[PDB]
Amino acid sequence: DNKINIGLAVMKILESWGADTIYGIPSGTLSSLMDAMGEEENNVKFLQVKHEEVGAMAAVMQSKFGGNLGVTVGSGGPGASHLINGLYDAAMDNIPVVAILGSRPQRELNMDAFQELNQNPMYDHIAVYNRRVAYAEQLPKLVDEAARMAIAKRGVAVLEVPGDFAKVEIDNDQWYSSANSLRKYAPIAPAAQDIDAAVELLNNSKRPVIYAGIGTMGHGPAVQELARKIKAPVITTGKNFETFEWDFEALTGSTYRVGWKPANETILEADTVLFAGSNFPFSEVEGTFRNVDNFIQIDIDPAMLGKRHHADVAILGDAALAIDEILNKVDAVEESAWWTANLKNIANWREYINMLETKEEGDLQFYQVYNAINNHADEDAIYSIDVGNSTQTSIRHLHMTPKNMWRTSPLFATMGIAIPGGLGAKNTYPDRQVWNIIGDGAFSMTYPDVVTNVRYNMPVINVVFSNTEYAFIKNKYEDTNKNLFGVDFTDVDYAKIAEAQGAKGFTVSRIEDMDRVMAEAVAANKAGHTVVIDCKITQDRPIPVETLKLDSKLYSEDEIKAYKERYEAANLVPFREYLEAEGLESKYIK
Amino acid sequence: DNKINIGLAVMKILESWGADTIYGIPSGTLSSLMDAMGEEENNVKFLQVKHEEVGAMAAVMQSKFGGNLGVTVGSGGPGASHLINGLYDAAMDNIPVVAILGSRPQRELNMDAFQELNQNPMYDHIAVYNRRVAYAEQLPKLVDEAARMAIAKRGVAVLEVPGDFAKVEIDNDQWYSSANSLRKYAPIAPAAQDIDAAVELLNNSKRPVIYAGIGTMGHGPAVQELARKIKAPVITTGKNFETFEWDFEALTGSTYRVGWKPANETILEADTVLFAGSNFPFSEVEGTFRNVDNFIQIDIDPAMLGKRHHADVAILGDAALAIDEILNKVDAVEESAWWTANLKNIANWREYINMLETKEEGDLQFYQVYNAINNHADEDAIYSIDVGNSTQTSIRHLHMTPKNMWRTSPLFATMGIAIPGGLGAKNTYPDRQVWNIIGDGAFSMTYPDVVTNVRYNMPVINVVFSNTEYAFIKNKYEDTNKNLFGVDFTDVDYAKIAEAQGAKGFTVSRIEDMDRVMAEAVAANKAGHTVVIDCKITQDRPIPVETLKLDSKLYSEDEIKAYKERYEAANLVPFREYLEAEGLESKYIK
Amino acid sequence: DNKINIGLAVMKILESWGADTIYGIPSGTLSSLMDAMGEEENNVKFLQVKHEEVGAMAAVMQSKFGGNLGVTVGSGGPGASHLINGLYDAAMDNIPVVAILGSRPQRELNMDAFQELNQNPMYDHIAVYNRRVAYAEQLPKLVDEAARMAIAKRGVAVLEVPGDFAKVEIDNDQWYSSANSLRKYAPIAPAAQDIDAAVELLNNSKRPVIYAGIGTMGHGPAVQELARKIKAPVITTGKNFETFEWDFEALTGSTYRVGWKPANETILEADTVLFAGSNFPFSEVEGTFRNVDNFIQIDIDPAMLGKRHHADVAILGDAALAIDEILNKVDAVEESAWWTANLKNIANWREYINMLETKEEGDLQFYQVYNAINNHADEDAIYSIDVGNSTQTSIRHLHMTPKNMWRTSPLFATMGIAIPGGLGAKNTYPDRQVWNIIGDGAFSMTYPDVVTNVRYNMPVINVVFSNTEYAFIKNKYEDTNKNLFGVDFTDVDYAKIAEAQGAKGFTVSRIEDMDRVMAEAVAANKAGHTVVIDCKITQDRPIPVETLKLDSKLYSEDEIKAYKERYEAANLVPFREYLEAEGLESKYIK
Ligand SMILES: Cc1cc2nc3c(=O)[nH]c(=O)nc-3n(C[C@H](O)[C@H](O)[C@H](O)COP(=O)(O)OP(=O)(O)OC[C@H]3O[C@@H](n4cnc5c(N)ncnc54)[C@H](O)[C@@H]3O)c2cc1C
Ligand SMILES: Cc1cc2nc3c(=O)[nH]c(=O)nc-3n(C[C@H](O)[C@H](O)[C@H](O)COP(=O)(O)OP(=O)(O)OC[C@H]3O[C@@H](n4cnc5c(N)ncnc54)[C@H](O)[C@@H]3O)c2cc1C
Ligand SMILES: Cc1cc2nc3c(=O)[nH]c(=O)nc-3n(C[C@H](O)[C@H](O)[C@H](O)COP(=O)(O)OP(=O)(O)OC[C@H]3O[C@@H](n4cnc5c(N)ncnc54)[C@H](O)[C@@H]3O)c2cc1C
Repeated sequence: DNKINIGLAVMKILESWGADTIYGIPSGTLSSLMDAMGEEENNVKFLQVKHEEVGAMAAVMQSKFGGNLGVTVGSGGPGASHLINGLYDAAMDNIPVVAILGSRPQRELNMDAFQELNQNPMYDHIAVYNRRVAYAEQLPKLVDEAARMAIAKRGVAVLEVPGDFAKVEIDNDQWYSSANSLRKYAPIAPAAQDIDAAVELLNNSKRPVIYAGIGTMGHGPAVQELARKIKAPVITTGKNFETFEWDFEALTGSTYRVGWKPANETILEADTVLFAGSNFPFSEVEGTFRNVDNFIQIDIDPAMLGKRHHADVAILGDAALAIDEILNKVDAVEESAWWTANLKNIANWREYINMLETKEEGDLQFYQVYNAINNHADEDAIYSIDVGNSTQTSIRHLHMTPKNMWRTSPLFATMGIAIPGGLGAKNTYPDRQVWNIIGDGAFSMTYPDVVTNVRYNMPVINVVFSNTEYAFIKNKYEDTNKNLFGVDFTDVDYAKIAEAQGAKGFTVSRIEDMDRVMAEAVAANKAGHTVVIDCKITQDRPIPVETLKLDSKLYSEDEIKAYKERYEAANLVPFREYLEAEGLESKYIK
Repeated sequence: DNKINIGLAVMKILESWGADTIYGIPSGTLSSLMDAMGEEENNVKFLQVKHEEVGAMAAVMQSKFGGNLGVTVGSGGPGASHLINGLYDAAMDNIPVVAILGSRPQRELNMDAFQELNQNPMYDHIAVYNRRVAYAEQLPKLVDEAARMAIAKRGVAVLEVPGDFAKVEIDNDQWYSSANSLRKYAPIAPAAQDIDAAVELLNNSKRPVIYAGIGTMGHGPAVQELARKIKAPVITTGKNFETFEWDFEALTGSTYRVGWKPANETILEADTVLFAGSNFPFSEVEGTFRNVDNFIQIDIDPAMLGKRHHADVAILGDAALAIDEILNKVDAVEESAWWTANLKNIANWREYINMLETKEEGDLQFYQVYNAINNHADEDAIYSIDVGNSTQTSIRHLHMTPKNMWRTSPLFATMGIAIPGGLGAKNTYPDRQVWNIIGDGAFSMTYPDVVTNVRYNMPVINVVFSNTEYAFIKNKYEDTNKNLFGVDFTDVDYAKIAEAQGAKGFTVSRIEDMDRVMAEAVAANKAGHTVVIDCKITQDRPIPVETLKLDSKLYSEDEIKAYKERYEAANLVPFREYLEAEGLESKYIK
Repeated sequence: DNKINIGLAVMKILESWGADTIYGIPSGTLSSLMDAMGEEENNVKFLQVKHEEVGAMAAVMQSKFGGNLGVTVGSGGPGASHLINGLYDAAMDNIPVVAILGSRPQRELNMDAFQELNQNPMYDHIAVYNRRVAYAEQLPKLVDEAARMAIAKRGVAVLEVPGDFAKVEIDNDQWYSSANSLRKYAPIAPAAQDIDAAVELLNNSKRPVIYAGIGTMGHGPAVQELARKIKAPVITTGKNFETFEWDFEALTGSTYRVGWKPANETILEADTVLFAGSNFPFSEVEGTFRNVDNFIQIDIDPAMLGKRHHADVAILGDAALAIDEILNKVDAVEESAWWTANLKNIANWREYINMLETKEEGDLQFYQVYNAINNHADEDAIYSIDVGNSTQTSIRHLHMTPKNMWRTSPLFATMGIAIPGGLGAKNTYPDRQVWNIIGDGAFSMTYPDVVTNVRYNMPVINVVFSNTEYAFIKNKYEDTNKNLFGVDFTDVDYAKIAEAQGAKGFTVSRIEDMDRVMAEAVAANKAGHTVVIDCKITQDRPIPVETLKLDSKLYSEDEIKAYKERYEAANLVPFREYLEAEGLESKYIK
């Protein structure tokens, strides 16, 4: 032992917690810390972005993709405030992340000096830890605690660090890392009494349905086995599609807008719901469970029990263990009209989606772009999805399995999350295929950072949907609005921009050219190039499954006619028809 | 009278306050308000940007450039948080602006619904008004008050508006605008007792100096007349250069880094300072006034009196009236060694700058880019300046007069302020030449919005300094840092990007090509095109005037030699030599 | 089913969560809610206090004493802000509590009306839930969630409720309680690998010590058995004395100021520390563990592992199970010089304390007041302790066992916590003896609420130490201050005030009268009277065990002489003497 630079102690602590990547932009108020990076064999690396928000989002998405604890830095003032969208996303998603806000040196604090201000209020509302380092010697301790807190509290830990502190020297025995003491609780078994109560309700239900959220991640096979055992269809959430085999016979999709027709119809006809590992945000406001008779919930967070609906049975514990216990105790069901009707309803929907995906010629639609992705993507591909309409609808098309990872900004829903997501993913899995699926609006908020993928040799495939409008937005106007006004724009050449950035650009606007273009894009990505595919698509909007104008007892002949014509849905059949075909009756229609 | 839509009443109120331009991006949580724009002959227009932060900054810069009250909108959640850098800039600069945060409809509040959250904490720390509208019927009243407050309190007024409120209808007599009652205080005359005290100190001073901040805006001729009357050199601030004729004989420039050599030397040799209309932030931390004997301050804000230094004389009132009263009462001074020495020191500095600006051939440096701007710019050109080193140094080169306007993000110093500044300026003065001077780092945070200038036919000239690094940052490292690490990057083709966006791009890397390129760029701008001049410059750093290694009694022969060699400053002469040449002695050197 | 008043639904929800007591003061902005209390057989009762802070503290202390979830209300504005000290105490102690802030009716919000303001910022920093109800119909849901959150997050849940909402009527099926779904994790078993690592270190230690915090509550017998098995002395925290039998042979007390001499000496001579269920706040700043060689920590909160000191062994899990596993695996130790030395050191300290407690005549000191309490208190008495010096020192005197409960405001340390503590305790255990031990300063901040105990027939015994000064404060001055100034005051007749309030008052100032007075006070309390014993004590300060001036190798003969004389500690013997008597040597002295 002897003496050590404070900045270096900080880097040693970060490395001990596995936080080997710092995202951000170099600046005077952060230079002392960054100067310590490297040296004494430290392996903490710096990934420089073009906009600090991309750095924050990348640090966060890194964890969402199963990577190490991310660290993002923002220079005093504007750099720090630029981290906001990334930090809010992490806070709402409960993702651990350490944010270091640089600051003018201690002597300048409170003097109303240049770019000097109190940054403590900035993130106090969303952070699990938010402190302004009071003196140099305690910086190591606070960085260590920030990492410990970010992880233990599953959130944003923020430290404001005067720029002169990291230069200070201390005795090597005046700092330590608590990373070695990191402990996490292993899956906890559920109460038998609660499992038994659930089993009884499921055994006696005439129309059971499993509604699985990410709490079931890693246990899709078990959930599918249970679905088959008791003949209960499966509904998933917009965040949990990868948990199931895309072609599972009883997968109805998700409910509400970013969902499928089957799930939306199933939930309104269901009797008993097994709500496993979910905190579905549309539950109350969209009346998702308005027709259900019994509600069983499984969750590891007591705060979630009975939150989205009254729970007749509450099971506290790991969804895996709970599903396993339920699967083992429930009675097998050989035949079920409810199940048969649902399987046909799902098949009908798949026929529709397949027809759209496999068109041979004409103006390119996003349906065929997704078709090309399915035909060229690796089986373990990673998908970083932005928040637009054309991108969220990817869950209706991508043929995923648990070998894939699909992540976005699902609750805060910040636009521009795709590119940073790709950075975090590629940083964690350098030899894995990474796709960033982005709408033009979201791309326009972050494309300058495409150069970051180029510069750091982290090749990704950017699929950009261009249609001179914010689809989702403009698409909703036609409903909640009796007008429209402003929502379109010129046609920027994204392929050319990509080339100017050192990336490879492609442009496609026809269905018959899509396969070849995707093939070339993928081959280029395998040659180590970051690619941008500018997909000039139509103004077509994904069919609104939250408002299915198909049942003749819910809508007029004219409405159904127009609905079918607009969405090329002539062959879609209302669920009630399939129910009646199996001898059942709708529980709410008529 | 009769009934009126709430959204329309809001637009009528905004129009009454002169807020005829709303900046932002359309979204579901803002559609009801936007739907009212237009109709019933309302003249409020919407300017759609690519990133909400540019919308916020543009709304703010609009006022900085003397335009109308700006309004910026951000969709619930991410759109709202994206406004942060623009709002913090306005708060610190005390610029009025109205920010409308969209929100999920009332019924969804507190339900933990999609993209639903409490946004009241977001800007509470910096806003002068920050309220969440409680019910539809009071929205008009609160928008009216927000405008009234933004203006009266010179700051950010924030309203969080549930998206269902603007759809509601009310009686026409249930709303009103207080814009008609808008009143502002006219310039207030200073206390004679304080003016007399100032005059006495100035009359008896052997080395007077006028330090003028933007409080003197509009009164540069008077300040120059006073300087000549009592033979007191003039020091200005980084925000106040346009107030003086660039070639005024006694203009020493500004102190500290973004300044000139003369001013930095003058302030350390001065006896009496007339601090007029300034809140210079480096005052205390850089010891700006450490050698002054007496300090006289003029300001209209009592909170500023005696803030930056003990004031021997404090004058509360308009700087114009105060300067006029002082000018009238002070004794004329015919000859002054102090004045003569300063004039020679200034001339010496101007010789140096002129030599750099007029080089004929070689690798392009930012000096020659500014030279070309001076040779082609209109006399009333508007300059929107970003915060980098190469851009802030523009005050050493631009030949401005009060006919020009030069604005930036001077205190919060957010990068990317230039492009939005150009939007706000061009929106206010459509027939006026507007220049956005940007460094590559700042450009990279905002270039996607170049398309906004194109789309709305608001032609501006973007001058981009590219050198694969953050100069300012990397430039300081060589001093405060004994290392460096990460601060460079690849070379993106900004001209090509501009073309892809519908703008005209130019690339220049040689001094001998600069004039022609600038000529073509300007002609293109006069043809209605937004232009981007990608200036590939050297790694040269502007000479550090905060650390002048020229006086042989302050630095070694080797240091001076190296300093002169690195900054091509062989001919720069330390101020002490000019003082001694006039029979004076340094008051602090030796 | 049918229709139900919203206020009543709220009361039904509170009752379902076990929150049957609301503390506060009636007001217009809370009347609609309170009007629902009772009726339809609801059993939620209202306990009216004189100052809202006492209501908040009582609601919080109710849970600290093992009672039901407390609810405290504060009228819009001043009533709400008056809750602050109680809420901050709960936040820092991680105690669940629901705080309802009344508010002017919805129509008045944002109108700058009378006593109308945005109260969301008020507690945002400390709350685990903080929302302003947006409309009447969701009030029930939010009250239900606030209770769920307060409990699950172990903290303060705050709701701002417009006064017109509770009057609204809704369908009975439009509300529900999630109380039925309340689930908590049962004690979790620790990792065998970590237990084994701990056992190895304990087996090989020459000077083991158990440092037990409240995490060990309910397992004192096991901790004592382990201490005896491996011959490891026990150190407790200021919050955990009741966990041990007061006369346990190896109890050394607590470290730092509110502690005993033995513990303070033991920790500095210890080699291996078993830090069980503690988050001792003085750890780092007082260098508590500066001389220890190995540190083993047991805690159920990952955020605490390695927080107060580097942990050589970290055990995540219930302290009970961990202590049981360690006890079972460790090797028994028959003899130990370390143990013998500690037992003698403890005995020496007990001789000193006993001598002070048993004086027969003279001016009353707090020592003899505690002696009288020990001689008249029930074996299961409850102690509500305030934060002054004379009250915190109660841990050196009270002869407690796990049958007792001792609670205070230990971390935030708000003065005046005693009386509200007594209210919460008596409300929970009506047939149990409750003592409020208060210093004059703290009593002076809350004595008007003595009438609350009288009014609600919740008889408690208030023991007040009066000495015309803030002891603790003035006591520290003589050290950290080279002066004093202001810290004393007149002599108010607290007994007379008590009588004026309907309570029974007693006054005592002599040791020979203490027993009889305490006897009469207790008998009066058993007659259903709230009592106030005004104990006029000396200016004597409890001996400073954080600075033991007894060892001749650490302090001068004169210092020791003066120290012994001032604190009547002639017979106290420095621990080093006992160590050397057993053949051991100090590891840090000399
Ligand atoms: C523009 C946009 C549109 C969208 N549209 C839709 C839509 O139409 N439909 C839709 O469904 N989604 C949609 N989403 C996504 C949606 O907003 C939600 O984020 C998502 O549905 C939440 O999914 P979840 O319940 O799986 O997980 P979360 O909300 O993350 O909740 C997961 C739950 O699992 C629990 N849990 C975690 N681990 C375990 C474990 N081991 N055992 C048990 N429980 C555990 C947690 O405590 C938590 O309660 C959209 C998103 C965007 C951005
Ligand atoms: C990267 C960067 C570097 C910079 N470097 C420098 C540098 O080296 N040197 C430098 O000087 N600046 C520099 N600046 C700008 C600097 O930070 C300050 O913003 C600027 O100097 C403040 O100038 P000011 O005093 O004129 O005005 P302000 O700070 O705006 O203060 C103006 C004052 O005038 C008063 N006032 C207003 N109206 C009137 C009136 N009618 N009568 C009287 N008083 C009135 C106000 O109350 C106020 O006190 C830099 C900025 C950036 C972004
Ligand atoms: C004026 C004043 C003076 C004071 N002076 C002193 C003093 O000199 N000395 C002193 O010691 N105190 C003193 N105190 C009290 C002191 O401030 C602390 O509040 C107290 O010491 C904290 O005690 P603790 O560690 O037992 O519990 P806490 O700080 O409450 O921490 C308890 C820990 O136990 C863990 N835990 C909980 N349940 C379990 C479980 N089942 N299994 C495992 N772990 C669990 C928790 O996660 C937590 O980390 C004073 C207080 C006041 C007001």
